[PDB]
Amino acid sequence: EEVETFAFQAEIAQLMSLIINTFYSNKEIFLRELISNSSDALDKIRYESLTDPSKLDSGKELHINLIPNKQDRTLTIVDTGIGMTKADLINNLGTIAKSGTKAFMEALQAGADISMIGQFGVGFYSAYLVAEKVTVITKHNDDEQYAWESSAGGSFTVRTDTGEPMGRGTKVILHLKEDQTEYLEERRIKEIVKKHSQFIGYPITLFVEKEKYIDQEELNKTKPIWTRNPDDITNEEYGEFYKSLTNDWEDHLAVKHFSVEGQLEFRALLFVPRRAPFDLFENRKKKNNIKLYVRRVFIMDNCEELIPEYLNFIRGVVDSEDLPLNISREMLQQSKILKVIRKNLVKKCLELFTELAEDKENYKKFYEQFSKNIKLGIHEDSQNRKKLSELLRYYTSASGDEMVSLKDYCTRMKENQKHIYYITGETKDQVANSAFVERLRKHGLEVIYMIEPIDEYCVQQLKEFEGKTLVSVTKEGLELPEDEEEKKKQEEKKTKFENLCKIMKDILEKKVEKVVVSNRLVTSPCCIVTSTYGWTANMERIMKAQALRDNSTMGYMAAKKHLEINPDHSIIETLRQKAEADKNDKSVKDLVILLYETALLSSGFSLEDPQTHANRIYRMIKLGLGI
Amino acid sequence: EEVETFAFQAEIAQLMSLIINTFYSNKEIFLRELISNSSDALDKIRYESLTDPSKLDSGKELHINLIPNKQDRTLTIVDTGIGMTKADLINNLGTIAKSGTKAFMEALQAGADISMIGQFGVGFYSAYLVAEKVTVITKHNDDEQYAWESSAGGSFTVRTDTGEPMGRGTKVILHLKEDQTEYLEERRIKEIVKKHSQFIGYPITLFVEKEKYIDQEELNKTKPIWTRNPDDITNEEYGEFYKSLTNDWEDHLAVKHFSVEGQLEFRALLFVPRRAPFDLFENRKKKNNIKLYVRRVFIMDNCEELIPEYLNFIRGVVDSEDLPLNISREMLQQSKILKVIRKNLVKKCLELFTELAEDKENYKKFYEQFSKNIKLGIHEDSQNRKKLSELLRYYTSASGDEMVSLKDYCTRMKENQKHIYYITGETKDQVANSAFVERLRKHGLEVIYMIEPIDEYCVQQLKEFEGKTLVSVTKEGLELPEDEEEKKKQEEKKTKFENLCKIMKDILEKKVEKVVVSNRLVTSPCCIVTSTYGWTANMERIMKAQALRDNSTMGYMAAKKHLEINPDHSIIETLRQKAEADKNDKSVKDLVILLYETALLSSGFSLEDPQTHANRIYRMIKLGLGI
Amino acid sequence: ATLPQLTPTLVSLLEVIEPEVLYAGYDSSVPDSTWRIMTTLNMLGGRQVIAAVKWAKAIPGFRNLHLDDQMTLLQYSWMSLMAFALGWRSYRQSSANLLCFAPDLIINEQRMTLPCMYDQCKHMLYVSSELHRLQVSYEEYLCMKTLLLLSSVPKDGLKSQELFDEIRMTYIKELGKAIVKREGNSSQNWQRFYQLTKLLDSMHEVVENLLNYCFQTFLDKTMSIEFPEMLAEIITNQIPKYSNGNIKKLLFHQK
Amino acid sequence: MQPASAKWYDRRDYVFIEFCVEDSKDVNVNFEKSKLTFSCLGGSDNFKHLNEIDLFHCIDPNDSKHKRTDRSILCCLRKGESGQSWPRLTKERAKLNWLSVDFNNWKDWEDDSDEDMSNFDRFSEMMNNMGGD
Ligand SMILES: Nc1ncnc2c1ncn2[C@@H]1O[C@H](COP(=O)(O)OP(=O)(O)OP(=O)(O)O)[C@@H](O)[C@H]1O
Ligand SMILES: Nc1ncnc2c1ncn2[C@@H]1O[C@H](COP(=O)(O)OP(=O)(O)OP(=O)(O)O)[C@@H](O)[C@H]1O
Ligand SMILES: C[C@@H]1C[C@H]2[C@@H]3CCC4=CC(=O)C=C[C@]4(C)[C@@]3(F)[C@@H](O)C[C@]2(C)[C@@]1(O)C(=O)CO
Ligand SMILES: [Mg+2]
Ligand SMILES: [Mg+2]
Repeated sequence: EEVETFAFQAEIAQLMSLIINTFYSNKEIFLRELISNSSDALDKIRYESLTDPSKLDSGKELHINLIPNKQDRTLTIVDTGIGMTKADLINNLGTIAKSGTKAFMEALQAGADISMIGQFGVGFYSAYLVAEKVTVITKHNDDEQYAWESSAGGSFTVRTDTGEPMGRGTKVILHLKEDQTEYLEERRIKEIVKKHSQFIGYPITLFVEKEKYIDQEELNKTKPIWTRNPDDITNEEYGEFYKSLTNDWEDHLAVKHFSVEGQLEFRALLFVPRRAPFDLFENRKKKNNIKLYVRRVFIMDNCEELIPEYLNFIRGVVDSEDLPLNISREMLQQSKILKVIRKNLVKKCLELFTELAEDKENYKKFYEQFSKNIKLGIHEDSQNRKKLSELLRYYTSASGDEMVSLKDYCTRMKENQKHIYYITGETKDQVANSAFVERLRKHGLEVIYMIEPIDEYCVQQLKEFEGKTLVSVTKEGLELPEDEEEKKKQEEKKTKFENLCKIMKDILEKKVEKVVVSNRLVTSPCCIVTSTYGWTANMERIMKAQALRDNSTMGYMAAKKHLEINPDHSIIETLRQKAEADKNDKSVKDLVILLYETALLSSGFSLEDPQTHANRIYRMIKLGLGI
Repeated sequence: EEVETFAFQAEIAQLMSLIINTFYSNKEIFLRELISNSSDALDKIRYESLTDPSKLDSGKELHINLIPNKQDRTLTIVDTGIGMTKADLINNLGTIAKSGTKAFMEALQAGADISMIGQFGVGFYSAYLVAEKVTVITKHNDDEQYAWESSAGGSFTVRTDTGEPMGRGTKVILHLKEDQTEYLEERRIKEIVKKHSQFIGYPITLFVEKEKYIDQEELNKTKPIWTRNPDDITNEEYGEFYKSLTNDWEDHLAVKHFSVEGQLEFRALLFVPRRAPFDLFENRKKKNNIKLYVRRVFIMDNCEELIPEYLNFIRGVVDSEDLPLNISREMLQQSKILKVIRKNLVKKCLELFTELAEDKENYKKFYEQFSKNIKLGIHEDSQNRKKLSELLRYYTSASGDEMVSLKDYCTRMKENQKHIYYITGETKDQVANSAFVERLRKHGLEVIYMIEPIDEYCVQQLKEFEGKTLVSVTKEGLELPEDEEEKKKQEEKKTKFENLCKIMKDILEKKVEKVVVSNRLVTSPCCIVTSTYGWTANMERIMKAQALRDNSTMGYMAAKKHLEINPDHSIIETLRQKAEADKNDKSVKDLVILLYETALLSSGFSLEDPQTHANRIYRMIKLGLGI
Repeated sequence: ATLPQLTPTLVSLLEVIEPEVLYAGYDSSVPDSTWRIMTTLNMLGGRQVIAAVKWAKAIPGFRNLHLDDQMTLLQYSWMSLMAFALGWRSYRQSSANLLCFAPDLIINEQRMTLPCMYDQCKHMLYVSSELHRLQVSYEEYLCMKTLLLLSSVPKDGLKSQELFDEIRMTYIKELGKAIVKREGNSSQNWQRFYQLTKLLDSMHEVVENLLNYCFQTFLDKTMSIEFPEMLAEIITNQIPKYSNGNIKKLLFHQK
Repeated sequence: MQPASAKWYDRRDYVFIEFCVEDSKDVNVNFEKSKLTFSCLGGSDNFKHLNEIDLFHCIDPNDSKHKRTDRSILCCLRKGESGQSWPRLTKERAKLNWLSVDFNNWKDWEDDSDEDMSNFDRFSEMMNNMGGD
C-alpha cells in the first residue's frame, strides 16, 4: 500500500472566533485575565532579581495600575513586570495557544517558590470581549520599546515605539466598544476587582479623575493570610482578615486553619461568626459561604457540593495550587474533587466544635446561635451522628437553667437506670409540670426536656447514647426501676380496675385504642400516651402544619392514642363504683367523655370540635350558678 | 515609519491538548458528538437527493448503527450519510475548527428546510477522550473508499482502503483505552443515547451479541412531535408522546402546544399530569421537569431559571433552533435569555389553567391534585397574582360540599356587603361550628372556610377581590350590615356592661388587652379575637411548628388578644350582677378565669400550662360527685 | 415569609403505617384438633390480609401504580408477607421453638403436631431462626417486608412497570441505610447487605412450599378446614396462575 | 537534556505515569525496585529528554511495562504492596515543576464509603465480591 502522512492544521479565523464567542460567558472576566497576566509578569522579574539584582535597575517598584479614561473610551493596565522582547511579543501574543508562562515554569529549577497562573495560552484574547481594538506597549530589559497592535482581524502589527520610555514593563490599552462603557466606571471596576482578583501579591491602584486631580486608590489592601503558617497568626490578625472578608464589624467566634497533603492538595480557613445571620435556610438561593480559589484567583462560591447544608453558617476560604479547571476557569472538570474537599471540610468543622466545647462560655454562645444546625446535622448526616450528638445540650429536670450534655446526664444516673428519659413538648413549663413525669420525679429520675420542633426529627435518629437507650415518657410501656412489692400491688390494681378499662373503652369506641391502668401517674386521674411506634402527639401536631404536605396521607397517619388510668385517684375510684353498679348510667358516660377530653388537651393533642367541649363546661357553670 | 504585519499562528500541539483535556467535563458526550455528526451527514445526502435522486442509487436507507465489539475492544459507528472525499478527509478532519457543516449551510439557498447541528469544528476530537486510535472509513459518491487514521500524535494518515466496500457512508471506529470498556456495554450505551440523542431524526440501531446471534434494537422510536403544526395533532398522539416521555401509564390531563417567534424563537410542549407525583415538594434535587433542547439535541435540564417553583409539576419540552451555546454545548451563553423563556412559559401555563377552569369538571381533578401549587404561586408571584386568584376554589358556609370561586361568592353577596368574610382554621367542622360565625350565619352572610395551612400564607397577599376586601371573622372588629335600631341597642348594651368589662380586665391582668362587648356572637358566651396586626391565632399555631425557624420573633409577631362578651348570655348576665354587687368576690374571680381559658380553646390557641385548666375541671368534677 | 421544608425518612413513615397485632379470638378452652387450629388460623389470616391491603395502600409511591398492578402484587406476595410477620413475632419472643401467630396462639412443639406443623413448620421456624441468627433490627425488618411486596411480578410485566422499578429502587436504598447506621467497616455493611439479601431470596422457597400445602387443604374438602371468603377468592385466582408458571420471581442473587 | 513533562495517578495495585512526548523516538524505560528512569529522544527537534524518578515506595519491576503511542508514552508500575497509599510519586517532597496529577484519570479509589448501595452496577460488583465471602 501507500500511506500519506499529514500534519494537523488549524483554521485561525474560526479559532479566533470561538475563543471570543464560545469560551466565556461573563464579559467582565477580561479584567481578571489581564490582571493575572500582570501578576505573572511581576513574578517573573521578581524571580530573576533574586540571583541578579541588576534586573531591577530599570525600576524597583512592582505594582499594577488601572487607569480608565472616559474622554477617550479606553482602559489602560500598567505593569512593571518583565515585559516582552520583540521576539516574545510576536510569538506569545501572535500564537493562539502559546504560553510563555508555562514554558517558564517548566524551565525553572525546583523547588523555586513560584506559582503562576497561565497554562492554557488563551486568555489575552478575552480582551476582545469588550475591546474593539487592543494596543500593547512593552519594554524588556534586553530590548527596545515596541508597540503591538491588533483588532483580531487575523493579523497584527509590530512597530518600534516612539512614546515615553517605560523603563521596564507593559501597557495594555483597550479601546472599548461604545456599548461596553460601564467598564470605565469607578464603581464597576471596583466590584470586578474585589470579586475576582483581590488576593494578588502586587498592589493594584485605580486612577480616577475627580474635582481637578486624579485620585489613587489601592484596592487589594487585605493580604491572603491563609498562606501563612497557622502558628504565626494571632487572633487579632485573624479577626481583621475576617472582618474585611465578611464586611462584619463584629469579630469571629472561632477559627480553623489547616491543610491537606496528598494527590489532591489544599489549604483552608474556616470561621464561625458570633451571630447567626438572620436568613438561614430562608434565603434558599444562597447556599454556603465557602469560596474556592486557585493560585489565589477566585473560581467559585455558591457551590452546593462543598458543604452540607447544616454547616451553611461557616464562612471561609479554600485555596489550592492545582485543580482541573475549565477553559473559562470558572469551574472544575472533575466533580469528584468536590466530594473530597467536602469530606475534609466537614471533618475539620467537627473538630473545631469539639475544641470549642471545652470553653464553656464560648460554647454557650455558640450553641445559642447554632443549635439548630447541629440538630439538623443529626437528622441528615448519618456518618457523623456519633460525634454530633456529643455537642448537644438540653435543659433537664435537674439542671435548673443550665443546659447540659448527655454525658452529664449519664454521670448522674442511678445504678438501676438502664434508660435515658426524655419528654418532648411545646414549652419548658408545659413539659416540666406535665402529668407524664409525676412518678419519675417522685423517684428522683432525671428527665430531659426537649422543646423545639426540630427535636422531633432529631431524637428519632438518635435512639441510643453510649449504650443507653432513649425512652420517651409519653409513650406506652414506660418502665421505671421498681420494687417487688410495688409490682405486686400494680397487678392487683390492674385486676380490680379491669371493669373500667372495658367499660371506658366501650364508651370511647374509636377515640382510644385501649384503656389501661397507669404506672406513671401520681396526682392526675388520667393521661393519653401514644404507641411505641411511630408518632407522638408532638410529631403529629407538627406534621399537620408543614403546609406543603400531602393531604392524602394525613388520612392514614395519625398518632395511636392509649388512655391510662390512675388507680389511686379519687375520681377514678368513685367512677369504678358507679360504673359497676350501672353500666348504662348516663352520669358515667358523661364523666368518661369529659375526662377523656380533659386528658387529651393536657396530653398535647389538638381537640376535635372544641365547641362541644366548651359546651360541657358551660353547662357545669350554669349548674354552679343555678341557671 | 516601518510597521511589520504578521498573521496569527498555532501551536497545534497545545490546541489539540486543550480540546481533549480542558473543553469537556464529561466523557459520555463523545457518543453525543459522533451521533450528531452522522445526523448531519444524513441530512446532507437527503437534501441533495431532493433535486437529484440518483444520489441515492448507492443506497436508500438513511440510518445510524452502533456496533460495540468486546473482543476487539472497539466501538464502531456506522453512517449511511453523504460521506467524504479524500480532499475532505484531509481538510475537515485534519484542520481544527474547520467545519464542513457550517460551510454547507452557508452555501445553501434560503429558506432550505435543513437545520444541521454543528458550527465549531472541534467535536470530532472528543473521540480521544476514550480512544486510542481512531479510524475513519469513508465512501463518497464521487470518490474511492479511503481510510483515515490517527492517534492524535500531531499527524494523521490517509490511505486508499482495501476492505469491504460501504457503497455510501462513513464508519468511525474507536479503539478504546483499556479502562474505558464500560462504553461497550449495552446498558451504558442505551442510557447515553436516550439521555442526549433520543430525538435524532434518523433511526439508531444497536447491535449486541446474545445467546449466538446479534440482537438489533432501535432506540429512538419516538418522534419529536412538537415540530408539527398543533392543529394537526390529535389528543391521542399527544397522549402517546407524553407517556413515552414520562413513563406514565396514563394520558395527560391537559396540554398546551405553542410557539414564539421573534429575535428569540422556540417551540414548546407543556403537559399537566393527572396525578401529582409523590415527592413533588419533597425531592429537593429534581425541580422543574422542563427539558431544553437545541436543534433537537438535549442541552440541559433541572434548571431553576426556566420556570418558577410553583409550576414544577409541569412536564415539558422547549426546543429552540438558534440559541447561542457554549463550546461544550452543555450550557447556554447569555443566560439572560432564560428570563425571556420563563416569562413566556409562565403566561402560557396560566392560560392553560384558565382554559381548563372555564368549562370542565376536570378542573376539579386538577385542583384536587395541584391547589397547593396555585396557592403557593399567589404567595410568591406578584405579577400574576390577579390571574392566580381566579383559579382558587374554597368551601364556604353556603356551598355544602362544593368548592366555589371568588366570583361565585361575589355573585351571591348581599347588597349591603362591602366585604368578603372568611375564617381560617384546622378542620371544616371546627371552623363551621365556630363561635365566630354565629351572627353572620344568623344574618344569612356567607363565610369562606380556609382549612389548609398554606391558606394562611395565601391570605397575607390577597387583600381584595374585585375591589371587595377580605375580612377575617376572627379579627378585632367587624362591620356588619346592621339596622339603625340594632346599632342603638348595641350602644345600650355597651353601657350596661361597662362595669363588668373593667372588672374582668383587672382579674385578667396581662392575659387580655381589653374586655369588650361582642357584636358577633349569638349563643356562645365570650370568645377571643385578635388585634388587627399581627398574627392570627392560626398563623401563630402554624409558625411555631416550622422547625427551621427563628424563635426570636415569636415575642414580636405574637399579636394581642381581646376578649369579647355576649351581653345576652345568661352566664354573662349572672356574672354582671355578681361582679357589680362585690368586685372582690372570689367566685367571680374563679368564673372569669374559667371563661377565659375556655374561650382560648374555642378560639384557636394553645393554653399555657394546660395542667392548671385541667385541675380547675377536676375540682368541678369532684364537687359534682360529692368528693 | 418563606417555606423551608424538612422531611421525615421513609423508615419512620413505615413505622407509623405498620398495623397492630391482631388477636386470634381463640377460645383456649377448646381442645386441639388439626382442623380447628387451621380454621382458626385461616380466619385470622383473613383479617391479617385485609389489613395488609390497607397497609400496602399507604406505602409511599404504591398508590401511584396502576390499580390493577397493585392488586396483582398483593396477591402474588401475600404469603411472603405473612411469613415475615410470623417470623418477626416469633423471633422477638424467642423461644426459638415457638410460633407466635397471635397473642394467645403461641404454638410449641407439643402443640405443633398437625402433620403440616410437623412438616411445614420447619420452614416457618426457619424464617424465625434466620432473623435470630442475624439479629435483625426493626428498621431492617420493615425495609425488608416492604421489599417482599415487590418481589413477584407477572412474567409478562406490569402495566406501570417503569414506576414499579423506580419504587423498588427507593426501598432498596432505604434498606441499605438501615444497615449502614449499625456502624462498622464498610465491608461489614456489605456483608450484612449480602446476607439479608440472601434471606429475602430464600423466602421464595419458603412460600412455594407453604402454598403447595395451602392449595391442597383448600381444595381437599375432605378435611374440615374453612376459609374466609376473601382468602378463598384470592386462593382461587392464584392457583391457575401459579400453576402455569405465569409468575416471575425476582432475585437479588442469581445462582 | 531536559525532563519530559509527565502526569500521574494510581489505583490499588498500580501506579500510572504518562510521559507527554509526542512523536517520540528511541524510548528507553528502566524499571527498578526503587527507581524509574525514562529516556527519550523526541518531538520535531529531536530534543533529548531525561527523567529520573526516585520513587516514594517500592514496585515490582517484573510486572511493570510501558506502551508507546504517537501521542504519549504510558508506563504502568506494579505496587510492591497492594493497597499502599501513594500521596506523592517521589521519595522527596520537593515539587517537581514538570510533574503533575492526571486529574482526568484520578480516582479516589481508597474510598469504600457507604454510598448508595445501589447504584445497581456498583451493587452488582459488590454482590459478586460478597459472593466470595
Ligand atoms: N503583561 C504581560 N507582560 C509580559 N508577558 C505577557 C503579558 N501578558 C501576556 N504575556 C505573555 O503572553 C502569553 C499569553 O498570555 P495569555 O494570558 O493569553 O495566556 P496564559 O496566561 O498563558 O493562559 P491562561 O488563559 O491560562 O491565563 C503569556 O504566556 C506571556 O508570556
Ligand atoms: N460521519 C461523518 N460523515 C461525513 N462528514 C463528517 C462526519 N463526521 C465529521 N464529518 C465532517 O467533519 C467536520 C468536523 O466535524 P466536528 O464534529 O469536529 O465539528 P462540527 O460538528 O462541525 O462542530 P461541533 O463541535 O459544533 O459539533 C464536519 O463539519 C463534517 O464536514
Ligand atoms: C401451612 C399453611 C400456612 C399457613 C399460614 C402462614 C402465615 C400466617 C401467619 C399468621 O399469623 C396467621 C395466619 C397465616 C396466614 C397462616 F397461618 C394460616 O392462614 C394457615 C396456613 C395457610 C396453613 O397452615 C394452611 O394451609 C392451613 O389450611
Ligand atoms: Mg494569561
Ligand atoms: Mg460535529
